[PDB]
Order: sequence, then C-alpha cells, then structure tokens
Amino acid sequence: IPVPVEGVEYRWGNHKPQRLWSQLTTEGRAHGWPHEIIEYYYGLHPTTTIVVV
Amino acid sequence: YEHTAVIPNQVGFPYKAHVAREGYSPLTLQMQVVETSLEPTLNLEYITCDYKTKVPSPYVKCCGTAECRTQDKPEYKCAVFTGVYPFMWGGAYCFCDSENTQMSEAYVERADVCKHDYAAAYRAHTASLRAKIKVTYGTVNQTVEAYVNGDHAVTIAGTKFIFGPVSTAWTPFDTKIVVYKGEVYNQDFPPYGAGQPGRFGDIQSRTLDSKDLYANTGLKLARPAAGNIHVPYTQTPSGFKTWQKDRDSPLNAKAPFGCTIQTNPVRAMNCAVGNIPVSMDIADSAFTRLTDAPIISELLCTVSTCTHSSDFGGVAVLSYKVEKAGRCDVHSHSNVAVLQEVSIEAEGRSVIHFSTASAAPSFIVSVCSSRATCTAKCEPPKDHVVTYPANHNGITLPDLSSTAMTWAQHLAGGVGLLIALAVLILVIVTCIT
Amino acid sequence: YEHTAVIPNQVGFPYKAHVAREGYSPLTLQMQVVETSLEPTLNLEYITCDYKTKVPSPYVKCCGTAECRTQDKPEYKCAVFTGVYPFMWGGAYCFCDSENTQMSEAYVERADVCKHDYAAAYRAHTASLRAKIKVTYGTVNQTVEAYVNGDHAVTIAGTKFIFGPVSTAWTPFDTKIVVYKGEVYNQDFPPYGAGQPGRFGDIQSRTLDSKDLYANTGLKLARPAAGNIHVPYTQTPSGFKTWQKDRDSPLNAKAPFGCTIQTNPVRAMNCAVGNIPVSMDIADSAFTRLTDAPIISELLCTVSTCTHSSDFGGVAVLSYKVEKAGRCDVHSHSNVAVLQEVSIEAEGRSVIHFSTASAAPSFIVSVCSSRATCTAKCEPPKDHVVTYPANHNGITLPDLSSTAMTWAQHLAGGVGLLIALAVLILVIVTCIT
Ligand SMILES: *[C@@H]1O[C@H](CO)[C@@H](O[C@@H]2O[C@H](CO)[C@@H](O[C@@H]3O[C@H](CO[C@H]4O[C@H](CO)[C@@H](O)[C@H](O)[C@@H]4O)[C@@H](O)[C@H](O[C@H]4O[C@H](CO)[C@@H](O)[C@H](O)[C@@H]4O)[C@@H]3O)[C@H](O)[C@H]2NC(C)=O)[C@H](O)[C@H]1NC(C)=O
Ligand SMILES: *[C@@H]1O[C@H](CO)[C@@H](O[C@@H]2O[C@H](CO)[C@@H](O[C@@H]3O[C@H](CO)[C@@H](O)[C@H](O)[C@@H]3O)[C@H](O)[C@H]2NC(C)=O)[C@H](O)[C@H]1NC(C)=O
Ligand SMILES: *[C@@H]1O[C@H](CO)[C@@H](O[C@@H]2O[C@H](CO)[C@@H](O)[C@H](O)[C@H]2NC(C)=O)[C@H](O)[C@H]1NC(C)=O
Repeated sequence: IPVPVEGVEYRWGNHKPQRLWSQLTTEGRAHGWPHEIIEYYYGLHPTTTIVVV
Repeated sequence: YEHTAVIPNQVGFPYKAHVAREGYSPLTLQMQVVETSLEPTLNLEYITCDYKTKVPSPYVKCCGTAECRTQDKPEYKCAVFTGVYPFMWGGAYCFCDSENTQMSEAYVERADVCKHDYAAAYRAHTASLRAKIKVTYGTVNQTVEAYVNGDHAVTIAGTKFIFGPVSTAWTPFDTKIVVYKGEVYNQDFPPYGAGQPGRFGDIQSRTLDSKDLYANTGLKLARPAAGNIHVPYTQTPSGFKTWQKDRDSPLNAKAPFGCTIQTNPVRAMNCAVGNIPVSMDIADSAFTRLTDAPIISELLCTVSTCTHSSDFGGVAVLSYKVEKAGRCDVHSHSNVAVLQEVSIEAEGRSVIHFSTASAAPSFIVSVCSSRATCTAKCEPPKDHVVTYPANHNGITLPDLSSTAMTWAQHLAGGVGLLIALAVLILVIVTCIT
Repeated sequence: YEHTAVIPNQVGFPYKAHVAREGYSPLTLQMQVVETSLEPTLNLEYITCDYKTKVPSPYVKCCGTAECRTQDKPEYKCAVFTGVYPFMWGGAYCFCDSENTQMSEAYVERADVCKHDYAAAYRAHTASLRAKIKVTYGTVNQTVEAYVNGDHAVTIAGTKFIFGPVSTAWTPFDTKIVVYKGEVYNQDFPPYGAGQPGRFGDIQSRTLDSKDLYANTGLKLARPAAGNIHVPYTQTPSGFKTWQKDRDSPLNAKAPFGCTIQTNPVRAMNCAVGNIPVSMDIADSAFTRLTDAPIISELLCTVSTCTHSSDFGGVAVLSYKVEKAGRCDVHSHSNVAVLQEVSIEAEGRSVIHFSTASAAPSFIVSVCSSRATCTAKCEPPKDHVVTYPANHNGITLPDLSSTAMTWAQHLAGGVGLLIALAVLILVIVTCIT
C-alpha cells in the first residue's frame, strides 16, 4: 500500500474503514561536525530545492 | 470587543486564538471541529426500474377477421395474422383453415417493485458547508452547531460568533450525478428521450406518478408456430438490471480528500480542504480584571527533551519566578509550534507539551503579559507509521535557529574586500595622470 | 434528417426555417413561442411574521418576597419590586404597610394568526426556461412544451426536436429574494441575528413548525405606578407591521424585459431575453417526392406597394406559368423581411404579404427550387403608435439598388485620373533626365 504524508484509508471485508498516516521518517543524522547533512534535507522533499544549493 | 481569525478545516487540529487585549488579563481560546457536512441542492428529472412485459390473453377466431384499437398506452403493439390453425387441449378449434386469424397485443407498464428502488438522475448544484464545533474559553466548555455561509451566526453563553463564508468554493462532486439505494455514481445519463434500448435509461418518468412514460425498448412481436397457442415477442431485456452488475465505480472508493459520502440527504463529510474565516463578538464577562491578575516577574524557559513525532512529543518544563499566583494562560507566538492545554496552574514551575515538525523550533513563549524565548534541537522518532493524523498543522521546515544555517553564515566572503583592493589599485594607477 | 436553426425568443414573432433537402420538394417550418417562463430554483433561510406579548397575570404577596425561577421560553424576562399598595374594587388589599412585593414576567411567542399571513426570505440560484411552442408545418400543426436546456428532446409526429442551450441564463433576480402574500422584493435581509429590532426580520423561525423562534424585540419591564394594579411594559412596535408600509417598490414594477412575476411557485414568464438555438432530427417520411410536386418554370415576380408598418406592410404579387396543378412552399432567402404565410395553391397567380423594416426590400423569393429577384421602393407610414408588437424584427438599415447611395456612386469619381495622368506627364521632362 502506498503511504504518502497525506495518509491512506483502506477498507477490507466488513469492518469499519481504517486509516494510516506517515510521519517524517527519513534517516540521516541531522547534525554533525563533519556534517554530511544535505542528505537529510534531501530526505524531506527530495529532488526538489537541492538544485538551489 | 471584536476579533477575526482563521482556522484550518480538518478534524482533530486544536486551534488557539490569543487575543492581545491590553489593559486586561490576556486570553486564549480553543475551537475544535467535529464535523463538516457538505450538501448540494438536488434537482431531479427522472428515475428508472425494470419494467414488466405485461401481455393479455390473445384474441382468437376463425371464419372471419378483425382489426385493432391502439388506445393511449405505452408502446401499444398489435397485429393480426393470416393462417393460425391450432390444436388445443382436445381436437381443434375451428374448421376454416384458410380463415383462421389470430390477433395479439402487448404493452409496457412499470413493474411492481418500481415503487421500491430506482436511480434518480440528480442535477445537483451549489453545495453549502456545515459544521459542528466546540469552543472553550475561560468558564466555557460548551459546543455549538454552525452554518458557515456568511449569514447564520447566533451565540453561545451570551457571546456572538460568526463563521465564514468559505475561502474556496470547491465541491467534490460533479453536475449530473446519479444515486442508488445508498450510493452515488459520477456518470452521465441519457437525455430523457434518447433512451436507446439496453443501456441505462431505457424507460423513465418525471416522478413516481407521471401517468405517461417514455419507452424505446425495441419491442416487436412475431407469429407463433402451428399447434400451440401462445404469443412470441422479442426485445432487449430490462437494461436496468444489466447496469446493476457493471457499476464498477462508486464514489465512496474514489472521492478525493477522503471526504466520505453519505445519503438521505446526499452529503459529503470531513473534507480536508482549505480554511475558514471566523469573527467573534466577545463579551467582557469572560475576561478578568488585570488588578486580580497573577503578577509574574523574571520569566525564563528551558527544555528537557524533544520528540519530532506526530503526537505531543516535546516536553518543556518552564522556569518562572512568582510574587502572587492565580490562573494564567499560555500561547505560542508563531505558526511553528502548538501547545497542549490553554492554561497552567501557577505554582513555582510548570510543565507544558508542545508539538512541532521541523527539529529546530524557536516558538518564543507567551505567558500572562510576559514574553521570553527558548529554543531546542530535536530528533526524529524511531517509528515509521502511525494511527492518527498530524497535530502540527504548521509543517514549516526551514527555520534559521543558527544551527545548520550558521554554516551559511560562515559563507561570508571577504573576497569583496579583494575586489575593492582591485578597484583601489586601479585608482592609484590613475593618480599618475 | 439533421438540421439546426437559431430562432429568437420573442412571444408571437413568426419565424421561418427553410430546408433544401435532396430528392424532394423543399420544405418550410414555422415556430413561435408563447409561455417562456424562467422558473428558477430556490432555497430557504428563515421566516418572519408579527408577534404577541403573552403577559401572564400579576403576582403579589404580603410582606414576603419571591424570585424569578427560570422558564425556558423565548424572551422570558422577569423582575421583582417592592413598595406597593394595590387598591382593588373593595378598596384596600392587606395589612402590611411598606414590606409588600410585586412579581411579574413577560415572554413573546410567534403569534398564531400569522400561520396564514407570513413573509419568506430566500436565497436563490440559477434558472431554467420552459418554452411552449406551436410547430406549424405541413402535418396538422401540434403544440410542444419543453425545458429549453434540459436537452430533454421531446418528439412529435415522428420527429425529435431538441432545444437550447440558452445563453447566460440572464435573470431579473438578485440573490437575497424576499416574498410576501402575492409579491416579491429584493432586499438585504438580516443574517439570522436581528442586530436591530424594529426592523424587518425582527423575529425569525426556521419553518412554520420549528419549536423555537428567535426574537431580539427589546422588551424590558418597568415599575408599577402608585396605588393601582397593572403590569407596565414598554417595548418597541412590531417591525413586521411597520415594514409592510415601506415596501414601495416591487420587482413587479422594476422588472427588466417585461417579465410578469407570479407566486406559488415564484416564476417569471414571457421575457424577451436573447434567443434560442434549436436542432432537428427530421423524419424522412413527411416530405413529398419531387415527381409529384409541380415544377413551375418561366416566372418573374412583381410588387404592388411597400410600407414600414409593423403588422404586415408590403404586398407583392408574382407571375408564373404552370405545368401541373399542385402546391408549393415559399420562402425568402434573407433576413430583410418575413412572410405572412407558408404555402400556396400554386395555380398561376400568387399574392403574398411581406414586412420590410427601413429602406429597400431586396428579395430572393423561392418557389420549389426556383429563384427570383425582387426589389421595391417604399412609402413610410403616417401613424405614430400602435397597440401590438412588431413583425419585421430583422432590423436592417442599408442597401444598394438604384436609389440609396447612388449619389455616392456618382460621387466617388475624380482624383485618381488627375494624379496618375499628371505624373505620367511629369515624366516627359523627368525621364529624359
Ligand atoms: C388561502 O388559500 C391558500 C392556498 O391554499 C392558503 O395557502 C396555504 O395554506 C396551506 C395550509 O397550510 C399550505 O399547505 C401547507 O404547506 C406546507 C409547507 O409549504 C410547502 O408545501 C407546499 C405544498 O403543500 C408548497 O407549495 C410550498 O412551496 C412548500 O413546499 C406543508 O408542509 C403542509 O403540508 C402539511 O402536511 C405535512 C405532512 O403531514 C405536515 O408535516 C405539514 O406540517 C402540513 O401539515 C401544507 O402543504 C400552503 O402551502 C399555503 N400556500 C401558500 C402559503 O401559498 C392560505 O393559507 C389560505 N388562506 C388562509 C387565511 O388560510
Ligand atoms: C394551425 O394553423 C391554423 C392557421 O391556418 C390555426 O388557426 C386559426 O386558429 C385559431 C385557433 O387556434 C382560430 O381561432 C379563433 O376561432 C374562433 C372561432 O372558433 C374565433 O371566434 C376567434 O376570433 C378566433 O378566430 C382562427 O380562426 C384560425 N384561423 C385564422 C385565420 O386565424 C390553428 O389554430 C393551428 N392549429 C391547429 C391545431 O389547427
Ligand atoms: C466538557 O464537559 C464534558 C462534560 O460536562 C466533558 O465530557 C464528555 O462527557 C460525556 C458524558 O456523557 C462523554 O460521553 C464524553 O466522552 C466526554 N468527552 C471527553 C472528551 O472526555 C468534556 O471532556 C469537557 N471538555 C473538556 C474537558 O475539554
């Protein structure tokens, strides 16, 4: 099932329709003195506004 | 006093309205939305149902002929036939072998169950939203029911509340939808007089009682074979039941924004779009005199841990001094964070639960006419998927916070000073002119 | 046969549409509309009528007090006063000098006698026409009635007529309609909170059966006077019975395009708003095969007299030489005039009636695939005003045949000869150089 940030409601059988949501789960480390943290902000909104950097 | 605010139109998001009314104890208030029924205005033209090919017993004779009437009825078909000589239960029926002539006739009338199920072709239009929200300010915890077009606005607890009208007049519908027993289908329909037989809309009528009705069911009758007395007739079967088994797309599985569909009356529910304007005519009696207010000096803040979660993950204890205590209030002065409860119990130190989405927030604080900052770093949560929507409608990623931005601050670039040296050595080249 | 047309929407104007179909004698159709009502949709906001101050009996006590136990009615105010010495028929009342107490209350209900004399407040949305035509052609002229842009395509005599779509849905309605006993108005009714009493819509109710009317009638009690017994109350007069005076301006008067307004339901009929596009799927049977309709040759027409009247001015007779006895339809291939009739028992002489507008009826008049040119000068009328509409609707000012612009046709002349010859003479010394 594709879960974007906007959530997904699935209905299976004769239950009541249930809902899932996706919080921010991308994983770099977000901080470091040798940083390599531009990967983190590629984790949110990827292939978008990395062209600005 | 009068004030105006906005609110995001979903369920669950608690919204805070912190009016800065000087000369008084400050005030914040909470509104939470517990329904959004979006009904359009129906305008039907026809219905449908399976028909019944009702046929009377055939007129038989020999030894002479007859004719037919064609009275005012739906699709009166009839014809005589020359040479029909049958058998019977015993022996025969006539002895006029070259004159045995049989008439037959049949027509179309709505079935018995046409009083019980149909498909109304609704030409609905001009939707209008509703809401059932609850408001809590100081000595209030009561709910309210509100239309959201700019007109209807009355009261609660002796204060006047007005909601809307909407930001963007959007519908999750179409112009020409169809209904069924409990569902909604976004499709076309025949034009009430182009009822090509076999497809949808092969018979129709303006209502349940329009005593004349359209039909183009291709009905035609042929002549029987010898011996047995019966009547043959051919037409495409009742296309309504054919349309029953190939529906293949309801609205409750395809409508956008998860805004679910219900019927009787036809409405949509919990549309997650847009925002709502709101205006308040708030009475004085809710307020409290700043003489009797809690006086608080030397306010500070700090944090303990942050969780970059969906739930109220961040816990921030709060250092503040005291000189006289009471019932104080608290609010965030940006869009970045949100706060859990609307008040504290003023005793020495407090704990609050705040929620964010950007891992470096600088929501400052607001507490009883004393504003002071505190910033915190955060950390993503160990989990991936959850079972409740966000509580952090300010999903605003880039904060400055001087933590990752400070490298861009360390992109200063005094090579502009070098450019200035280039221009100056040009000048001292020019000074020997 | 598929063929469309564009007719105007004016009551009584006889329109002609001519069809040149192959393998048959040409065909003429006529249509005119009568009851073109724009029945709009509708909605509801609230209702309004007068009121009645249900005052109960007054309550007293002898040196004992009371209070106002609440009663969930509309506008249930109450108070209690002291210092009373209430006389009666038998003079004095009791023995307690200055400790006696007065109890009273007031509450207003939607007065019963307004159940049948009320005022309604509506919002309103788009309208839809209902044309009702006579279709006036070679088969015994039948009458049709249709919604113009439901595209619901009624059929007659084997032919399927569709109508519309109508342009711009121009309506003589604002969006805040209010309706009284047999009239309508355009106002701004107060949005469910009567922020001013003594106005229209001072008291409201969701319907005739809603159990809770809302009143901001502004009713406070007063103090009883010295000596006698009574209940003093001072509240504003009835906003309804004082709104019925200042109406002064229906939509019945200021309606544009002459639309007569009716009630139950609200509807505006016989409007001269724009025009109507029509399409026809014409049955192939109702024609005539051209070996049977006579082919009259060797014809040239004439004229008698012309007029810029309105009813039917110009009469022009025609000469043609017959070969077989029959009938034939006629038509004029331009907009400069229309014809009183449709056909002719085409035996030799033929008298027809046309209607020109302004200056020069240049004509092409057709008789069974035969063309004939026609022009005529005119004599303008002498009257001033009439009591019936125009039948020459195709208002066309100019022309060019032997009287109009002929002075310009001689006026152009001149210049080019002079300049061209003058330069080609100029070269005779300026081409050798
Ligand atoms: C002089 O004559 C006129 C014309 O008859 C009277 O006007 C009407 O009074 C009747 C009686 O009340 C009204 O009928 C009622 O209308 C109610 C609501 O209005 C709607 O329905 C009507 C058609 O019935 C529509 O035309 C209109 O646009 C609205 O859609 C209905 O609800 C009433 O039905 C009843 O039965 C149901 C079911 O049991 C109940 O729930 C209802 O409460 C009610 O008992 C009923 O149909 C009629 O609408 C009035 N016409 C108007 C105002 O134009 C005058 O009253 C009469 N003069 C006097 C002095 O009485
Ligand atoms: C078909 O077309 C004809 C035109 O040739 C229509 O005819 C005219 O029809 C009206 C009624 O529809 C006649 O009206 C009235 O007749 C009474 C007498 O019964 C008279 O007293 C009235 O003053 C008025 O004339 C009218 O006489 C008749 N002819 C003319 C010359 O106007 C006809 O109505 C159309 N429809 C049908 C169904 O025939
Ligand atoms: C506002 O007050 C009500 C009760 O006065 C609180 O209660 C709800 O109580 C009803 C009682 O039947 C329960 O069915 C609900 O489930 C309760 N709701 C909740 C959310 O607990 C209500 O909690 C108060 N609102 C607050 C404290 O914000």
